[PDB]
This record gives sequence, structure tokens and C-alpha cells, in this order.
Amino acid sequence: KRMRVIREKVDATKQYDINEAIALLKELATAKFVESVDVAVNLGIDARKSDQNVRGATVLPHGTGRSVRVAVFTQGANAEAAKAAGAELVGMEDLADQIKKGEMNFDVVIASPDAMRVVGQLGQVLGPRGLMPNPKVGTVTPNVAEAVKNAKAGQVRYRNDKNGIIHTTIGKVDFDADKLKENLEALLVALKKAKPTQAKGVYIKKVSISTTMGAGVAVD
Amino acid sequence: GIREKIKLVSSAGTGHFYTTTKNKRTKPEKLELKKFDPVVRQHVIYKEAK
Amino acid sequence: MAQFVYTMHRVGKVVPPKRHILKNISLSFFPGAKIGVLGLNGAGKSTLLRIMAGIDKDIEGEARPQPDIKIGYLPQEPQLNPEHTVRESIEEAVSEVVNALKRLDEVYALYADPDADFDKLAAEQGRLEEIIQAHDGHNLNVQLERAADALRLPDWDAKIANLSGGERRRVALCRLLLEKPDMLLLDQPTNHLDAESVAWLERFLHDFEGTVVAITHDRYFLDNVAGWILELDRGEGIPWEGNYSSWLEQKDQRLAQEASQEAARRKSIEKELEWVRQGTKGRQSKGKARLARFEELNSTEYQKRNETNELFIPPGPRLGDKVLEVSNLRKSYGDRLLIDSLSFSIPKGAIVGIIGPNGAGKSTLFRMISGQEQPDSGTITLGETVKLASVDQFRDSMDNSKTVWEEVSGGLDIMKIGNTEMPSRAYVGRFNFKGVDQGKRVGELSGGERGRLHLAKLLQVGGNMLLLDQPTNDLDIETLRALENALLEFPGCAMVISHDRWFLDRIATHILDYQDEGKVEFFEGNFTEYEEYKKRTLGADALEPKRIKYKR
RNA sequence: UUGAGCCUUGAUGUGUAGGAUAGGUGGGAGGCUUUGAAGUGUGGACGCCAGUCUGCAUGGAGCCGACCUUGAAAUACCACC
Ligand SMILES: Nc1ncnc2c1ncn2[C@@H]1O[C@H](COP(=O)(O)OP(=O)(O)OP(=O)(O)O)[C@@H](O)[C@H]1O
Ligand SMILES: Nc1ncnc2c1ncn2[C@@H]1O[C@H](COP(=O)(O)OP(=O)(O)OP(=O)(O)O)[C@@H](O)[C@H]1O
Ligand code: NA
Ligand code: NA
Repeated sequence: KRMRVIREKVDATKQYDINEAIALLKELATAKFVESVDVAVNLGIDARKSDQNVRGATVLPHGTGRSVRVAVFTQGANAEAAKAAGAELVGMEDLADQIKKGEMNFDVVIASPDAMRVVGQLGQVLGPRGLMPNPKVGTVTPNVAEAVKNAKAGQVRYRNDKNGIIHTTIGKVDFDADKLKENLEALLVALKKAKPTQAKGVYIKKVSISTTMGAGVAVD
Repeated sequence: GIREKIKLVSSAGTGHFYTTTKNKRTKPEKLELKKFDPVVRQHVIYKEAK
Repeated sequence: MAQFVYTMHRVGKVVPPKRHILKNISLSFFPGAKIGVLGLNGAGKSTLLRIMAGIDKDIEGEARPQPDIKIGYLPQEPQLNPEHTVRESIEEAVSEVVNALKRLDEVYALYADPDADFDKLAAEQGRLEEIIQAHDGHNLNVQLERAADALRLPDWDAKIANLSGGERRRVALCRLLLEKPDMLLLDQPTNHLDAESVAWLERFLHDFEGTVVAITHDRYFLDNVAGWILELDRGEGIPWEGNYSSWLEQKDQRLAQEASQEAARRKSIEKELEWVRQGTKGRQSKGKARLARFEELNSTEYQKRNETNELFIPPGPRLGDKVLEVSNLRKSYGDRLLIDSLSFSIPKGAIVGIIGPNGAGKSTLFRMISGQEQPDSGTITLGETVKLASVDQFRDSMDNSKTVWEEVSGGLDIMKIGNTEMPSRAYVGRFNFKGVDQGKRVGELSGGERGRLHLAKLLQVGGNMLLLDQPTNDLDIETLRALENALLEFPGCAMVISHDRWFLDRIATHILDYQDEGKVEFFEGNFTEYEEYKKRTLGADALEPKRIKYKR
């Protein structure tokens, strides 16, 4: 219906610019939902090579528009710090297994600066879903209170696909397009900083801007 | 002339080699001997190569 | 089709003395191509595959793959350490991810203890992330379970040394296929495999995505998996498009043409010789140019050679009417039992084809029959006028450090075979090993010549009871027909284990078919009327395969 | 009359277990149809044959999410395939 309408409405065979169709995308408020942003990024790079896998985090001025929950499943005082600075739930090392088995849900990864009696299930229980805190990406750090920035910045896990495809949220469309620009520049900055050493062709290939039930307009 | 020419490369990492002959029929094994390397001035094991 | 996945430009290869196994081979393989590699034994197909895989390097010419394709090479016979179990052997091929998990344990120690917590860990974990993300990582257990179930591998805790031949080859195949390749070179992939595994393998290869180069001797498997055929007649590869049936006629016509051309060359040579032997007849020329042109006409011809068409099975002693009787045979290794409630009696002048699935007691039967194991019940009575010669599956007993003469003959110029005596050179040459070839090292040999020398080494006891355990392993069809002929004028008795239904159809007089739950059916007659007996006691069912997958 | 591209548009992807042909993370909760059904006929391609996909019709409207009983989850546009 209106899906067939947006089919002709979007003509992605033609190249746009970085902000040429933001108004046309905001024209897709007709769909009955809160219509979060799910931009897609494809680069000119191989992803089968083991060394080129990318994993990390970033920030954006407006937040992702979601409530990132990083429970303090650590030992010491990080749980106490999170209980007032953005901790979903406090779990001691003698109760982390139960706290995960019962309600292990969380918007962000768990918090454990030094209380790390186990990485979690040893079998993808704590790393399969991506909950393993990797300091190399940015999950680990020497700031106990810095984990509050995980929920106060909307830090996103740079998941990597077998074809190097990155899907991320940009502070849902409630923020205006002039606010989408200051997030687009930031995500491009982070993308350039995450550049692999082995590069060829063009360092970015194609970006698709859309909403949840929306159409993916090209960026070029 | 059934013996073919082969070269004893130096395993010390430098580029140096002797040259001898070997009947590849009767002895298909790979030669190795401790000879002298003038580049390093030490006795290193030399292994055969084409 | 636009590009190629592999290329070779003028690749030559020289063996001891001066023989060109390969010369002027300029071939390119495109992505998505399946190629068969036919030819006689000794042609050089295994050498060509080794060169393509990269283990062989000392060549002349260019050989090149594209700059990142994953290559999987399966040799003529795989090497395994007997100490490992199936699980350990597989973990040897998937070691890197297991090592990554062990380093996860190390890192969890370093992160539970405040020492080296962040100063020397973040930059180190790059590989720890990379290996797990690139491979399946923590999905290793389930992927291995699925692969084992799809290949019908033996149990995870079975010792490799106690594993059978077919199971050993299946384990080698699994270790090859776990490291997911794109180029797939196989040297006789269906060697010790049974019909079920062969069907699964050919369907998998047909459904494959990458490129496959396979050395084959099975016409049916070749015709079901390949697109075109490389030949490698004598240093020359002839890529032919089509099927086996047409290529056979092409080869026969080519051989006839070469025979005619050789005859014409001999005619010309003898005519110019009869001119040369003439006189001068005055102060005339005699033609130095013609003399040179005649001397140039001795370019030499490589006789087709190999081409084995006769084998020598020595006569045995006179054999009576009580050859072998087994009554109430029973065998088991632990809970699983191979043979139970088996009995039969074998008459004179019989060939008994033994068939069944992989790992079912076929070799254990021979070990029992010739003093090597002990049945759970017993009563395997041989005759008083029986002399036993045995030939097993694996050519491992002999050493790869002796020439053919020194190995077969034992260094003695006279060889007393059973009753009479024959010169060792003549005896070894009856198996197509001439004076030049009798100096080759056993380790410096091909697969077919290895099997032939195995047969010639163990058939010298002159006994009229042959126990052959898959002697048709890596023999070309010409030597196969030679054995088919030589097995019919041998007056004694033979028991042949073979998965080659076409081979056994020619010579089988009695059948020993294995079935489920340790059933060993004994039937009298050839396969042609065995099928009629089955159709008399008919049961119709065609849902044979499952054909699942390797990975998600 | 055809080949090779090259852009789209559809259509496809069945280990053991769970609803059962059951592809890589979406972003995520309901979209969807009634512009006329879940179903019954009806032609085709696949099949590992239980089925999904579809031309199709007098007639014609709730199916799936929602609950995870799994190594992975709900054929819910567009995704750069
Ligand atoms: N050192 C050597 N001396 C003599 N001949 C050699 C030597 N090395 C290799 N050859 C010859 O190389 C030939 C190539 O055999 P190779 O092992 O490549 O397999 P093939 O000819 O394809 O046959 P198959 O594997 O089916 O037996 C053999 O016939 C062997 O006689
Ligand atoms: N000493 C032993 N200990 C444990 N298991 C054994 C021992 N000897 C044999 N077996 C088992 O019995 C079987 C021996 O293989 P067998 O001789 O029956 O081979 P096959 O599969 O019938 O034939 P093929 O040789 O063609 O593969 C295997 O299942 C093996 O695990
Ligand atoms: Na080989
Ligand atoms: Na065996």
C-alpha cells in the first residue's frame, strides 16, 4: 500500500548528497511508530581477513534515543558507583551467575573493572552475546565512574559483519535534521579513526539512511 | 652424466652457498653438512637446494 | 569465466635421469570449475597436484594462484599420528580457536588479578577478538558435532591406531574440510570409502561452490562430479570437454594415429638407411645435406610403457576338498559386535567377494583366518593341505629406504617361489619393473607401483590360499583387467575384499555380504544371480540419502 | 536469432530438538490485510518432498508477533546483498 507508494517515492538509482534527502526522510512520519534510525554503512574493504575485524564504541551529542543499561556485575565498589551513576543492577561475584541466569538482560554490557572472578560462562555466556568487556575496544578503563558515560553517551558496540556492514542508530528522528548533521559528522569521524591499515579503492562505499519501516536513501 | 648439480645453501640467514653434485636416483634424501661460512666466520649447517 | 582462479605457464618437471614427467603445460582454471585428472599410473598426476598445491617448488615455468584463495590438498595417502584419538586429531586442525579460548582463560586470570590488568592487555586482545570473530569461536562444539554427524565419523574417543582404513580416510577428509577452502585438490578422494560415503561425497562436490581438481580412476564418480578431463598422456596434458564415454574413443583414436605415424617413420628411416648404405658411383656428391637430414631423423620415441596387461600369480600346492570351514563364529570389541552366528564351508577353485559397509569386520575376518585374533566362540578350521598368502590394506610394513630389487628379492639373484626357482630380476620384471626401474627407491615411487610391489613382495610364498584385502586400491583399469585375468587361471582359492562392485562382478563366485546388527550373509553365485535371489526375496525401497551439510 | 556483461525487480537458503524448508546483526515492536478470508478447487518451478512461492476463482477477513520448550529466532519494508 503505502509501502508501494514509498517504492516509487524513493529512486535510489540516483545519487544524493549527505543531507539532500533528510527532509524527504522526515516525510516518512506517516508510518505508525516512533521510527528509530537504523543507518547502514558499507565500505570498500575486505572483511573475511581476520586482522581487519573492527570493534569499538563512540558517542553522539543527542544520545541514541534508547536507554542503555550497563549493570555493574563486578566486585569491589563499581556496583556502588553504578547504583548512583547509571548501573542497571548490582551483582556480586558470588551472585553474578544467578543474576545472569535469572534476568541477564541489559541495554549495555556489564561492568567489572577489577572484580572479574569469571568472564562469564567461559563458553560465549559472557562473550557470545558480546558482553565481554574489551579495553581495546573501550569497554575496559581505569575510571570507575567513567562507566556512567556508557549510559550518558549512548556508546554503541561496533559489531562487524562478514561483509563489513555497520548498522547504527543516530538519535531517533525526534531530533531535527540540523541535529542529524552533527551526529553524521561525528560518526564519519569515528569511522575514519577506525580505518584499517590495509585499504584500497575508496575507503567508504555506500551509506543508506532510513527508518525502521522506512526506505533506504543513498548518501553518496 | 647422471649426476646433477646442486647447491648447499647456508642456514645462517646470509646468502652464501657451495655447489656439488648428487645422484638423485640412488640418494633422493636431502644432504646436510656442517661447513664454513666466510660471511659469519662460523661453522653452520648447510642444506641442499636447487 | 572472466578471470581465473589458478594459472600455469609452461610448467615442466624432470625426475632422475632425463624423463620429462610434465613439459609445456599452459593451463588456467576459472572459478567454479570441476576438473578430473585421468591417465595411466606413473603419468604424473600426483606430481602435478603437488606442484599446484605448492609443496613442490623445484620446477621450470610459472605457477600461480590468485593472491588470497584458500587451498586444500589431500595427498595419495594421508599421514596421521596413531597416538591421537578422533577428537584430538580434529582439534589439531582446529587448534587456533581452542588456543584463543585458552588465552581467554589467561586473560580472565590477568583481569581477575590487578597485575597486568590494562597496561599489557588491550593491544594484546586484538588477535583474541579477531580469531573468534573470523572463525565460529564459541560455536566450535556445535559445528564440530554437526560435521561429525554429517560425515558419520567414528566415536570421539576411538584411538587412531585402532581405527579402520575407511574411518581413517574419513577422519583425514574431515581434517581437510574443516579449514574451509576455495581451491580443493584431491588425490583419489574415494579410495577406502564405501558406496554410501562415495555418494555423499559426489553430491557434496556437485553442490560445491569453489573449484575442484580431482585425481580419479572411477569413471562413474568422475562423470558425476567433473566438467572436463585433463589427460597427461606423456608430459602433455590434453584438456578435453565432455564425458568419459567420448574421451575414451578420442584416446583410442589418438593411440591408433600415433601407431600409424610411428610405423611410417620406421618405413622412412629404413628407406633412407638403404640409401645411405649405397656407394658413390664416380666423383659425385652423396649429398652431405641429405646425410645430415637423415641423422636428424632419429628424434627417439617414448614407448607408451606402464600399460600393465599381465600379472604372475605363482601356482600353489595341490589343494584338497576341505579348504576352510567356520562354524558359529562370534566376535565383539566391547559392547559393539562385528560377527555373530556365522558359518560356511569353502570349496576348491572359488573366488569369494566380501562386501559390506566401512568398518564391519572384513579385515578382522582375515586376521582370525590367519592366526592373528581370537573369536568369541571359535571353530575356524582350515584344511591340512592349505598354504596361506595374505595381502593387507596398508603398505606400511616395508621401508622407504630400499630399491625394488633389494626389497622384493632380499638381495638374492635366485628366488625359489613355492617349489621351483626363478631369477629375481625376471620375477620382479613379470610385474612390469624393468632393469632401469629396479633401482628406484620405494619412497621415491608412485601409488600404483607401490601396490604392484606390495603384491609382488607378498605373493612369493607360493600358497594356494589368497587373502586379498582391497588389492584394487590405486590400480589403473589396465592392471585391473590384468588382475581379473590372472585371478581366473589360478587353481587355488581366493578371498577378495573390495568395494568395487564392477571389479567383483567379473570374478566373484561366492558372496559374503555384511548387514546391520552383525549379520554376515553367505550366498553362492555371482552378483548377477545374487540380484535375482534378492528380487525373489524382494523388498523395494528407494530413500537412500540424507545429504545434510557441513556448516551454517 | 542470439552470447557476455551491467542496474534493478522478484524468487529463493529444510543438521538434532520447539510451532517447522528453521540464510549475516537489524531497528525493533505489532504491522499486515478485508483494495476482500483462514480454507476448497487450481497451472507451473523446486524439493531433503513435510511443504513455500505463485497464476487462479463464486465466494471474502483474522494469520503470524505476543510465551522462547533451542547452539541461532520468529518468512514485520527497506537494508549496500
Ligand atoms: N626420484 C625419482 N626417481 C624415479 N622416478 C621418480 C622419482 N620421483 C618421482 N618419480 C616418478 O614420478 C612419477 C609420478 O608419479 P606420482 O607419484 O606423481 O603419481 P601418478 O603418476 O599421478 O600416479 P599415482 O599417484 O596414481 O600412482 C612416478 O611414476 C615415479 O616413478
Ligand atoms: N583392537 C581393536 N580395538 C578396538 N576396536 C577395534 C579393534 N580392532 C578393530 N576394532 C574396530 O572394529 C572395526 C575394524 O574395522 P574393519 O576391519 O571391520 O574394517 P571395515 O570397515 O569392515 O573395512 P575397511 O578396511 O574396508 O575400512 C572398527 O570399527 C574398529 O573400531
Ligand atoms: Na599424490
Ligand atoms: Na581394514
